[PDB]
Amino acid sequence: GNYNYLYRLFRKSNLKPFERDISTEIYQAGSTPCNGVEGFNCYFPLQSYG
Amino acid sequence: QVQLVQSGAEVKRPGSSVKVSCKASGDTFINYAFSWVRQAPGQGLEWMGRIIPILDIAHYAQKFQGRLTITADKSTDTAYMELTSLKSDDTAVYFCARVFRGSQYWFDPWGQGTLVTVSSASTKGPSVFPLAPSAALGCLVKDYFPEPVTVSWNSGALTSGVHTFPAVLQSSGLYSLSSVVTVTYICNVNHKPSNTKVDKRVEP
Amino acid sequence: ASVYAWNRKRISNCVADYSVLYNSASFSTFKCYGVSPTKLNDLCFTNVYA
Amino acid sequence: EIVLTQSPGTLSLSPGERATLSCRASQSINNRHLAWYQQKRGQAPRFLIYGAASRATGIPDRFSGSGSGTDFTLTISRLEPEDFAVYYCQQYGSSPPTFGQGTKVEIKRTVAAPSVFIFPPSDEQLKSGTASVVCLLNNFYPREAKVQWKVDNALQSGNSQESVTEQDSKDSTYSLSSTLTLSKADYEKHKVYACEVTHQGLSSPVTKSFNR
Repeated sequence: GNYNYLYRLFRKSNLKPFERDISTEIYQAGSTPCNGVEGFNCYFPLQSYG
Repeated sequence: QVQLVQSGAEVKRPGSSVKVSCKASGDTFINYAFSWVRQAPGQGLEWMGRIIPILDIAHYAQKFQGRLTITADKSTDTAYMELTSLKSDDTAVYFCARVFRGSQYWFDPWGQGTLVTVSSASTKGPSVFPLAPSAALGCLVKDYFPEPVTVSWNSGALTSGVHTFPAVLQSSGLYSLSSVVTVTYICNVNHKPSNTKVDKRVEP
Repeated sequence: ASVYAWNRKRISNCVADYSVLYNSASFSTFKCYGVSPTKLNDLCFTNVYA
Repeated sequence: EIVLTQSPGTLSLSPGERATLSCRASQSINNRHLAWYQQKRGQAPRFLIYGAASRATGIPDRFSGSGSGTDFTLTISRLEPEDFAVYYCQQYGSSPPTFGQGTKVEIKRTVAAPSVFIFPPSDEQLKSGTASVVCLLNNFYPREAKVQWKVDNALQSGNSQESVTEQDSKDSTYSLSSTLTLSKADYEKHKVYACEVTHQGLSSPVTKSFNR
């Protein structure tokens, strides 16, 4: 498995044409503020293809 | 479930490049970050650095910005650690933790730890001394650097009620421990790396 | 029930809310396969099972 | 956010009472980001509470904590003998994660009395140069002890107080000791080597004073 390719799985809003977003902030899911921590209702935006 | 198996203790010399491994079994290796925390004897814990396997980026501390080199093999699911220019105060228990992939995280899983002894002069064995009292008696062995030495009284005969004193660093630079048991008085010293199975007798 | 005699109960003709389950901070795992963990209050189904 | 100081440090509590471990915040922890652990003797720490309010799956219900902005506690009810270990604090509200010193919870046993036993140097030590004088203090509950050494006409310390540590035994009794390191001829060319200790709740008697 080659895990050197990633794709942004979670996003707050849709991406604009010809726009680049390289941030790795914690996706705010649900209603509990993540405040930077991961776990329940807080997923990582990037995911490996495998 | 996250069995973070590590390697064994390595007897190094002042100034080297250690390489400690951490087998990360259980769940996937890319969905969780990893961080190494040192534990000095009687000095709590200290966060050295952290590695992100999915991003292949590290975040070192102020006191390790340039000396520590923490990597992680994404194929064998093993995290590595490397530190250049090891000084004398580096004899700590290095643990392996599996932190989350966030800016703020906690150390939920841990490891067995490796007692990497850096300050070392030689591999001299101990020397038994039959200190007799004025049947309270013991066998004091000193001047031994590796310190796996267990003092088995008569291969387990007089071990009923014996007190294994933890070894303390002597002023010379080598460890030293004692074992006094009161009531056959052949204290069998066992040094594994040096193969020093010496036996001495003490009389009251 | 047990694992070999899992008793299902269908519930239809109702206004079901899933926010009390996702935003509860009491469940261990909430892996939603197929559908997204959020936006589930905007998918009107015929009949659901449990 | 950078400094964590355990207020109790040590706590000799009865096996079944309630405990309270404090960890004062230094730089106004923002979102109650603190974690508690349990580092047993020669083992790995165990995660107990995250966020200072919520417990982890598998941790008994006796473990609980409280604290909002500058001081967090750890309320453990009916401490079992297995819960006698070192507990640390870890804050994750700032960028650099920091720890504390740890609080060791020991068994609350009755006061005991040590036994001063002095061991004259061996025959080989008196002919080599490593003459040792071991003074063992066994079966004492109060670990606080300052063993004196009358190696000379006065209370000279020298290298006798090498401080071999001890550990909590099964019967809640400690065992300290102290050995000497001097020349093979310096032992005889001295006064009586006595060993006394100002024990908590006792006196400092000279016992087993061996004359050269």
